[PDB]
Amino acid sequence: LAYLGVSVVLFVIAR
Amino acid sequence: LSTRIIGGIWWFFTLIIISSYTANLAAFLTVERMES
Repeated sequence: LAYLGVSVVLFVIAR
Repeated sequence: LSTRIIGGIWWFFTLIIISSYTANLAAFLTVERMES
C-alpha cells in the first residue's frame, strides 16, 4: 500500500 | 511508471536476498558464540 501510494500519486500527479 | 515498478521489484528482490543471508550468517554466528 505504501509503495503503490507513490505510484497512484504519480498517476494523478502526472495527469 | 511501468519501469519504476520493475526497478522496485528487482531492488526489493535483491534486498530480500541480502537481508536473508545477512540474518542467516548473523544468527549462525550467534548460535556459534553460544560456547561453553
